[PDB]
Amino acid sequence: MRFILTGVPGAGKTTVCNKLAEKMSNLSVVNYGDVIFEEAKKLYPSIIQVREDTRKLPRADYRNIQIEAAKKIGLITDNLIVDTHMSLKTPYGFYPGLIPETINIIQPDGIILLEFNPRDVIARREKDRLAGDMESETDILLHQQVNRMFAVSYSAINQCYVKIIDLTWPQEYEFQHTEYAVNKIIEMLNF
Amino acid sequence: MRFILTGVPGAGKTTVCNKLAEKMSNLSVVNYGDVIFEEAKKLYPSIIQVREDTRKLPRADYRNIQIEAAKKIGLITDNLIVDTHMSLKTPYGFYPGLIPETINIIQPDGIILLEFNPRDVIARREKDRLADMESETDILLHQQVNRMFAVSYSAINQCYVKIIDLTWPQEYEFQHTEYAVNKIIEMLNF
Amino acid sequence: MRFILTGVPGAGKTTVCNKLAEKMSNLSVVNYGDVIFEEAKKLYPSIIQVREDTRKLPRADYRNIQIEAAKKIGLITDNLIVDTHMSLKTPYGFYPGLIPETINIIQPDGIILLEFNPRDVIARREKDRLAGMESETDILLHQQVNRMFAVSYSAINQCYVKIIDLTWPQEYEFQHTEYAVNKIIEMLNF
Ligand SMILES: [Cl-]
Ligand SMILES: [Cl-]
Repeated sequence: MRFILTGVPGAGKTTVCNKLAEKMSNLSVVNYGDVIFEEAKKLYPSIIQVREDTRKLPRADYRNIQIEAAKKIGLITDNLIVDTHMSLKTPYGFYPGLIPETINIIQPDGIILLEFNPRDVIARREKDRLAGDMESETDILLHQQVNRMFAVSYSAINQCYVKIIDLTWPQEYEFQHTEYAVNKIIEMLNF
Repeated sequence: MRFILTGVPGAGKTTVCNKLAEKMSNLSVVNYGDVIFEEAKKLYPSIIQVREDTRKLPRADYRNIQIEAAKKIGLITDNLIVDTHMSLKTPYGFYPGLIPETINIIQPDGIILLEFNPRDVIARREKDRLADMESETDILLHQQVNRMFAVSYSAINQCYVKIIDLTWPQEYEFQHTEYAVNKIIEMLNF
Repeated sequence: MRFILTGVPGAGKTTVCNKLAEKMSNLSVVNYGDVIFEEAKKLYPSIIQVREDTRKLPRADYRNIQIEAAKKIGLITDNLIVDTHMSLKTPYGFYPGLIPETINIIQPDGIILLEFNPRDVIARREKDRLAGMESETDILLHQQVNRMFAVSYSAINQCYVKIIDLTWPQEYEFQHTEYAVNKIIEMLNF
């Protein structure tokens, strides 16, 4: 099965993706931004050295590279988990990480939204910052509801599932959010 | 005029449909799930005996059946009211009840959402059971999701979105149903 | 750059536009409705005299005029700010202000939503009425729907969505308008 996994940045989605790769066999865990970076270096070796360079390209070339990455993802395997972002916040507002072509190509069975509590997100982002912009509770609640609207739109267009995993409850022990999300996702795949 | 009527399950949408079919003339009402069941028995008698059997079909066959059902619905009359669901909850998440083909075929003038209070929905669902047990948060989510789905379908197909508020407390039983029927009629005979 | 500016009616969206047109160089601010009205009197003088007369035209004629106006707007300038409405309320429900052709023609970089507090909007509308009546909940709904419409357009046409918050209390009159103008300018000169 194929699921696009998303959440607000730095909340622990990458932790879940890396931890999913160990526990599931014949499951592909892949980060969309990374494939975009690789194909951008391949097609524009001259310009692209750091992964921030994808910002600078012309939007037509960047969209072409997004399509190429969607193709590379499209044939990988049977079980896929695509780690990307419904939307990223910029000075000009929110911008979608996916283009319609990406979904048409990957043909995902579903979209998964990891919804955390804003306090946990702030504390986790500061924890990771200390280990190596500071948004407010309201900024993050917004970001999450907007991710929700984006996924529902993508579902209405491509007829795929919308699965909202709740991780807003208080942690009884550190890393319980990650474990619960991993277990729900696994439970979901092997149904 | 043509309106797709939706709400969360077991909330009283079917009652409103029955009462509209009674009070309204020159308007024919239909249940999408029932037509899907009929065409599934028609095209696949081997498998389809109960209306839950549609689950077992390959998704390609089920989509073909939805297409055929939409064709008959679109032809059925001039004024329509189609009882369907914006989205249904499954172990894999929410899934839209409509596919784009259904809307392109029926070309509804609008979509109508009956939005209830979760407490009313819980009490009504248990009342009907006596004649899964979701929580207030589950139901608020489901309805907000119905909202997003309807607005998306509107942006794509350039159609109306009418949200009927029934979250206020009932002064007498069956006032929600009455108010909804009256608003829908008022809207139709404009 | 091209931004479609939206908000609920009579909340001060037009004031933000007028003050921006005053403050920004090489910036043209234009109202979609006004171009629609002008081309409607030009092309259909018989029916169109007051700007409400746009109501009476056939929806085909109204759409053709919308296309002609969107053509004119995209043609009209370099730096643009288009004053419109994500959605308008009608007896049949909410209906979107933009058509797909409008966006394809204008190719806006983004959408901007001025989101107010319902009390501020109501009080501002009564202020404007007295100078020459929805409920708080009606307006919260209208705005959540505006939001959903903008997000849908965003997914379909890959444009920005900027939500400017004006629901805090005004410490002095015209602070909402001033803050919005400043945020938008800061955004433009990035
Ligand atoms: Cl019902
Ligand atoms: Cl205004």
